[PDB]
Amino acid sequence: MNPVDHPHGGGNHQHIGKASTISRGAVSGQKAGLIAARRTGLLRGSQKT
Amino acid sequence: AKSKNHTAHNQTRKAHRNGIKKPKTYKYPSLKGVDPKFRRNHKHALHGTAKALA
Amino acid sequence: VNVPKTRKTYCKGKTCRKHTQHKVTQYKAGKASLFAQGKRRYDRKQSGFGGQTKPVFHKKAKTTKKVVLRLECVKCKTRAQLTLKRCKHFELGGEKKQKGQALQF
RNA sequence: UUGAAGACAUUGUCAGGUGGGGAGUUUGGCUGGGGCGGCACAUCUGUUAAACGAUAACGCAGAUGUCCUAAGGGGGGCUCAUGGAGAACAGAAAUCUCCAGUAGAACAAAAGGGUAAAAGCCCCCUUGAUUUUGAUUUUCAGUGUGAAUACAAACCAUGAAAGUGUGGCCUAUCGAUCCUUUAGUCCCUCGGAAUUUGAGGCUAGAGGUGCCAGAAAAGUUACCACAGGGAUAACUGGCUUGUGGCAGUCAAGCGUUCAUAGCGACAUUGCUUUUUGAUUCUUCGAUGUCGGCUCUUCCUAUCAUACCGAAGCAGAAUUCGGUAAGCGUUGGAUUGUUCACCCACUAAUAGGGAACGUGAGCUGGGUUUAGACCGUCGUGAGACAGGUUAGUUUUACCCUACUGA
RNA sequence: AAUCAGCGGGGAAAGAAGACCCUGUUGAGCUUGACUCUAGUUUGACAUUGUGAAGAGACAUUUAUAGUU
RNA sequence: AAAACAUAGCAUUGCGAUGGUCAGAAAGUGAUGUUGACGCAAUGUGAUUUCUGCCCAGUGCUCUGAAUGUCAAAGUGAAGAAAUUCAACCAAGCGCGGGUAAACGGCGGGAGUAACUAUGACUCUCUUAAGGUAGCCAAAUGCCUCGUCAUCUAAUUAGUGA
RNA sequence: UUAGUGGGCCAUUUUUGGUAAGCAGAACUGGCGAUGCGGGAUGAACCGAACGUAGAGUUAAGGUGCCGGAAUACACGCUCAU
RNA sequence: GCGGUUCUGACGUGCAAAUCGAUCGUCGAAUUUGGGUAUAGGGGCGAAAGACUAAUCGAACCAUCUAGUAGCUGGUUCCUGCCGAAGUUUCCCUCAGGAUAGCAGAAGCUCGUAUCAGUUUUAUGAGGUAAAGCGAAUGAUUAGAGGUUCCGGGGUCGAAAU
RNA sequence: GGUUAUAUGCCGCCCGUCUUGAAACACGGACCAAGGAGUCUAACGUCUAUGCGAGUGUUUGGGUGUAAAACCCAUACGCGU
Ligand SMILES: C[C@@H]1C[C@@H]([C@H](O)CC2CC(=O)NC(=O)C2)C(=O)[C@@H](C)C1
Ligand SMILES: [K+]
Ligand SMILES: [K+]
Ligand SMILES: [K+]
Ligand SMILES: [K+]
Ligand SMILES: [K+]
Ligand SMILES: [K+]
Ligand SMILES: [K+]
Ligand SMILES: [K+]
Ligand SMILES: [K+]
Ligand SMILES: [K+]
Ligand SMILES: [K+]
Ligand SMILES: [K+]
Ligand SMILES: [K+]
Ligand SMILES: [K+]
Ligand SMILES: [K+]
Ligand SMILES: [K+]
Ligand SMILES: [K+]
Ligand SMILES: [K+]
Ligand SMILES: [K+]
Ligand SMILES: [K+]
Ligand SMILES: [K+]
Ligand SMILES: [K+]
Ligand SMILES: [K+]
Ligand SMILES: [K+]
Ligand SMILES: [K+]
Ligand SMILES: [K+]
Ligand SMILES: [K+]
Ligand SMILES: [K+]
Ligand SMILES: [K+]
Ligand SMILES: [K+]
Ligand SMILES: [K+]
Ligand SMILES: [K+]
Ligand SMILES: [K+]
Ligand SMILES: [K+]
Ligand SMILES: [Mg+2]
Ligand SMILES: [Mg+2]
Ligand SMILES: [Mg+2]
Ligand SMILES: [Mg+2]
Ligand SMILES: [Mg+2]
Ligand SMILES: [Mg+2]
Ligand SMILES: [Mg+2]
Ligand SMILES: [Mg+2]
Ligand SMILES: [Mg+2]
Ligand SMILES: [Mg+2]
Ligand SMILES: [Mg+2]
Ligand SMILES: [Mg+2]
Ligand SMILES: [Mg+2]
Ligand SMILES: [Mg+2]
Ligand SMILES: [Mg+2]
Ligand SMILES: [Mg+2]
Ligand SMILES: [Mg+2]
Ligand SMILES: [Mg+2]
Ligand SMILES: [Mg+2]
Ligand SMILES: [Mg+2]
Ligand SMILES: [Mg+2]
Ligand SMILES: [Mg+2]
Ligand SMILES: [Mg+2]
Ligand SMILES: [Mg+2]
Ligand SMILES: [Mg+2]
Ligand SMILES: [Mg+2]
Ligand SMILES: [Mg+2]
Ligand SMILES: [Mg+2]
Ligand SMILES: [Mg+2]
Ligand SMILES: [Mg+2]
Ligand SMILES: [Mg+2]
Ligand SMILES: [Mg+2]
Ligand SMILES: [Mg+2]
Ligand SMILES: [Mg+2]
Ligand SMILES: [Mg+2]
Ligand SMILES: [Mg+2]
Ligand SMILES: [Mg+2]
Ligand SMILES: [Mg+2]
Ligand SMILES: [Mg+2]
Ligand SMILES: [Mg+2]
Ligand SMILES: [Mg+2]
Ligand SMILES: [Mg+2]
Ligand SMILES: [Mg+2]
Ligand SMILES: [Mg+2]
Ligand SMILES: [Mg+2]
Ligand SMILES: [Mg+2]
Ligand SMILES: [Mg+2]
Ligand SMILES: [Mg+2]
Ligand SMILES: [Mg+2]
Ligand SMILES: [Mg+2]
Ligand SMILES: [Mg+2]
Ligand SMILES: [Mg+2]
Ligand SMILES: [Mg+2]
Ligand SMILES: [Mg+2]
Ligand SMILES: [Mg+2]
Ligand SMILES: [Mg+2]
Ligand SMILES: [Mg+2]
Ligand SMILES: [Mg+2]
Ligand SMILES: [Mg+2]
Ligand SMILES: [Mg+2]
Ligand SMILES: [Mg+2]
Ligand SMILES: [Mg+2]
Ligand SMILES: [Mg+2]
Ligand SMILES: [Mg+2]
Ligand SMILES: [Mg+2]
Ligand SMILES: [Mg+2]
Ligand SMILES: [Mg+2]
Ligand SMILES: [Mg+2]
Ligand SMILES: [Mg+2]
Ligand SMILES: [Mg+2]
Ligand SMILES: [Mg+2]
Ligand SMILES: [Mg+2]
Ligand SMILES: [Mg+2]
Ligand SMILES: [Mg+2]
Ligand SMILES: [Mg+2]
Ligand SMILES: [Zn+2]
Repeated sequence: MNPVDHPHGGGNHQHIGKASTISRGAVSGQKAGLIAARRTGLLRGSQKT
Repeated sequence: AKSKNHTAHNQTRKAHRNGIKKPKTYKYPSLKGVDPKFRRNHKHALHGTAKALA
Repeated sequence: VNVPKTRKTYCKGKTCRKHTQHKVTQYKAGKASLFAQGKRRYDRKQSGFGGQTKPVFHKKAKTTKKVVLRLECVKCKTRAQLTLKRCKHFELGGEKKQKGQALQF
């Protein structure tokens, strides 16, 4: 998309350009990407407690 | 864009239209900048000359 | 620059009107009162909506301040102020210059 | 009515944080276009500067945002740079001595000026680097600021004294209004009347604006808008001709020998406007912007063809030169190309001009709007005279010109 | 003289107060670690708000004091 | 009209309803929700096959992590005639410390060294977190550049292979 | 007391940058701008000369073969260029 | 049927403010479509082009605030008479603009041949440019000559040698 | 002799505009009529005329009227002293 439509929009290449992890205290219009993420990247292991 | 910076062209012609007036002289110029000690006395001297032509 | 902690200079005090010995200190501004009329007006102007209502200086140029001396007369206690020129280092009753000594390594 | 929950939470008001999600706004100037750079933006020295004064350019060579209780003030004594000749270790250079020494030294810091019983060096005493306000010079509007000059009224320092001293030998070294704060008078005011706090005034300073007469301020736009500008860039044209291109003169050499058949170093005179710069005069209420295709005509600095001269011309081939532009000067591979390069034919594959001829003649490959990808750059929006792909080519029936009627 | 069919050299032909470029103390779309705010959200306090306990800590190295959080 | 978007597939993030994401000036108000993790919401990459390296210093996100740094209003204490002044206490946040790259992103330089020379497996160094692995290439990414070699052609700034 | 102006430009001489420029920048004066008229064919600025309306005379600068008003005047030389 | 690739064909004051012809994509579903219905402007809707939202879109249309502001462009209406400029100074977020001084007009006023003057003369100052100078200071610079090293160095004797 | 049309000699670019410089290959203008742009107000500066003068100003209001006129007027207030 273009900048007007989404935080990720725009640029002469498609790219996010700032961290995609967003605070829990962000406001509507900012919460796109990974909200309040404890970590990110490929989970090497089992998810069970 | 760039322009002219300075010239005195035409300025003497302007100055000579209403002439270059010499500054005008009086009998009795101002005692202004004259030494105060002298001035203070000179008052006292002029006082006495009045009280004498009377 | 180094200036002595005392100085014999003219005293304007009505019981002096003559050169007397003075103690020399540096002037320091003084704590801004909250009830100075300008401060009270600023507080009223800043209240409510509208954000910053007065200029806020940013374009600092000088790297020095002028030094001001508070000379207190030792007889009568009258004070006087003397402004020095700008300088980067200022000391009051520093150790005096020795002439003709070996600058150590 | 029945579960849960319970003075917690919820709700209200205020307080701190977070908050380009959103709002508002800003994002200097000068400038051989603008930008980058620089500061020619407040200043000082020498020169430019044309022997009064003034005087420009992004002119030349430099400097300023400090530094100093002495490097300020006064007095005294003394004399410097350098050189020579002498003295254990000691030598080119250590320290001592004599002679010469017009400053060839020093004087905080640029440069210029100034200075010798000093303005330099060393020593003694000090705080005129003070108080009160006026006048004056520079810059100038004869405003301000800065800086400086000479007095007055005090009080001081020094010196036997005359004197000298209101910071630094002189020429630069710096700052309004509002606000705060300090010193001074301990004075004026708080308006119904008092006292005491507090606040407010008057006079003199400091806190600072370097874009230095002094806004409180980040970008992007190729999605772009408006007012304008030929006051100003990107074509042509014009002036110029460094650069490019072409041609002379001289003749040291080369050429077996022999300067000049053919060449030609060191120099030096030109021409040209098919290079590119320089400039910014014309056009920004628009002169359609690369190349090719088509077609005409012109120049000659002649590649070929005609007729000739010269030769290091035996012949053949070739080379240099003259009159000559009458007549020709091509087919292709790659590239948008201009240019280049190769294959090939040929008598020969010369060079150029005509608004870098020619888009209401074409074409539209390039470039150069909006879509998209990559790389580098940028936190990002986005940028790229980097690569890549896709991207509407409008009108003649008028006048002239021309072709025919 | 008056002209007809053609034609695209010229009329710097016509079409639009140049989109390029600069200037303007003229904007707007977009961005951000620009200046100044802001919905929301979060944290505290007071109010809503009444009624009871029990411990464990702080205040004029251990260990005693009386009140108040 | 495309190489752009979508797409299935892959991966990450949040959330157990007193909830996540989102709406509303407010509300006894709404969407997801006739829903409940094989779900809803938010992102990235883009069929299959094969693989998916190293860097947590920065920015971000996140943490039953330390505490006595910073620290509002109210409250508390002291001084004072009082306005007030000063102090102590002091929430979250910041700061300090940990985690996290299928988060934003990043992945340099020099010297020596093998029995022709050359090269450097090897060694030493500098560097802000680390120093480009597997692959692939003058590629729609290479300035130099019409790179060099081969092939394709009489001739190739094109094409293909290296 | 008040208007307009606060883009200038050219020539001779002095003069800086630049290979130079119908280039950029200063000095003194005169001009053009704001200005016609005679001359330089033509031309903002050169030469002469500055302008009410007319008449006559005389001239400036420049000219007098013909275009074109005015000597195909006078005088001493020089020059022949496919 | 739905679409709209190429001809960069026609047309390009049109049949038409998007058409016509040929050629072409798709043609049983993420298909085409009527009607009803929902979403409304910093809003919607978007398989994403800043697309679409009634020929209007990088923020629709209508009215009003509004004769919005403009240091910028254009225009600014009768005659004669007399006088007649400036593009320079200083300051300004100043450089396409102002203020300021100058130049200009008007009104006069006080007097009436002064005080004067873009001029010469006499007298008397100041000046460091043109020229000149360098067997004068500073700096630059060509050539020999003579002299001297209690020392520089090449040649060669020379215990070594002022 | 005037006027007018024509002829002849010589001369004569298109106005308006911005501009150092316009006939310009700078802009506006096909033609004609009619309309079409320094105004009014509050408060002011200089100058001039007029009235009165250490004062001056009747007009808020009142009185009166042949009725928005004209005529008459106390106390204030303004400016000045
Ligand atoms: C920087 C600080 C403040 C500054 C000054 O008060 C800023 C003011 C100036 C003014 O007139 N009006 C304003 O609103 C801001 C000043 O004098 C300095 C010494 C000290
Ligand atoms: K983006
Ligand atoms: K300018
Ligand atoms: K200028
Ligand atoms: K509660
Ligand atoms: K808040
Ligand atoms: K925000
Ligand atoms: K430039
Ligand atoms: K002054
Ligand atoms: K300024
Ligand atoms: K902006
Ligand atoms: K040349
Ligand atoms: K040009
Ligand atoms: K143009
Ligand atoms: K041929
Ligand atoms: K296409
Ligand atoms: K917009
Ligand atoms: K991802
Ligand atoms: K990291
Ligand atoms: K991190
Ligand atoms: K004026
Ligand atoms: K003016
Ligand atoms: K004239
Ligand atoms: K003439
Ligand atoms: K004459
Ligand atoms: K003729
Ligand atoms: K919005
Ligand atoms: K409509
Ligand atoms: K709107
Ligand atoms: K302007
Ligand atoms: K001389
Ligand atoms: K000399
Ligand atoms: K007649
Ligand atoms: K105009
Ligand atoms: K034009
Ligand atoms: Mg955004
Ligand atoms: Mg893109
Ligand atoms: Mg963000
Ligand atoms: Mg000017
Ligand atoms: Mg200047
Ligand atoms: Mg209040
Ligand atoms: Mg508030
Ligand atoms: Mg914003
Ligand atoms: Mg500028
Ligand atoms: Mg100045
Ligand atoms: Mg002079
Ligand atoms: Mg001294
Ligand atoms: Mg003055
Ligand atoms: Mg100064
Ligand atoms: Mg009271
Ligand atoms: Mg200034
Ligand atoms: Mg021009
Ligand atoms: Mg035109
Ligand atoms: Mg045109
Ligand atoms: Mg044309
Ligand atoms: Mg020839
Ligand atoms: Mg040419
Ligand atoms: Mg051309
Ligand atoms: Mg065309
Ligand atoms: Mg062409
Ligand atoms: Mg043409
Ligand atoms: Mg193309
Ligand atoms: Mg494009
Ligand atoms: Mg016909
Ligand atoms: Mg034509
Ligand atoms: Mg035709
Ligand atoms: Mg325009
Ligand atoms: Mg643009
Ligand atoms: Mg401006
Ligand atoms: Mg704006
Ligand atoms: Mg299409
Ligand atoms: Mg895709
Ligand atoms: Mg896959
Ligand atoms: Mg508190
Ligand atoms: Mg805490
Ligand atoms: Mg990046
Ligand atoms: Mg590798
Ligand atoms: Mg490669
Ligand atoms: Mg390639
Ligand atoms: Mg290849
Ligand atoms: Mg081929
Ligand atoms: Mg190739
Ligand atoms: Mg004016
Ligand atoms: Mg000006
Ligand atoms: Mg002007
Ligand atoms: Mg010029
Ligand atoms: Mg003019
Ligand atoms: Mg002529
Ligand atoms: Mg005749
Ligand atoms: Mg069709
Ligand atoms: Mg077509
Ligand atoms: Mg047609
Ligand atoms: Mg786009
Ligand atoms: Mg109007
Ligand atoms: Mg309007
Ligand atoms: Mg006159
Ligand atoms: Mg200013
Ligand atoms: Mg103009
Ligand atoms: Mg001289
Ligand atoms: Mg001189
Ligand atoms: Mg000379
Ligand atoms: Mg007759
Ligand atoms: Mg004529
Ligand atoms: Mg012009
Ligand atoms: Mg004209
Ligand atoms: Mg022309
Ligand atoms: Mg115009
Ligand atoms: Mg027209
Ligand atoms: Mg019209
Ligand atoms: Mg009319
Ligand atoms: Zn005293």
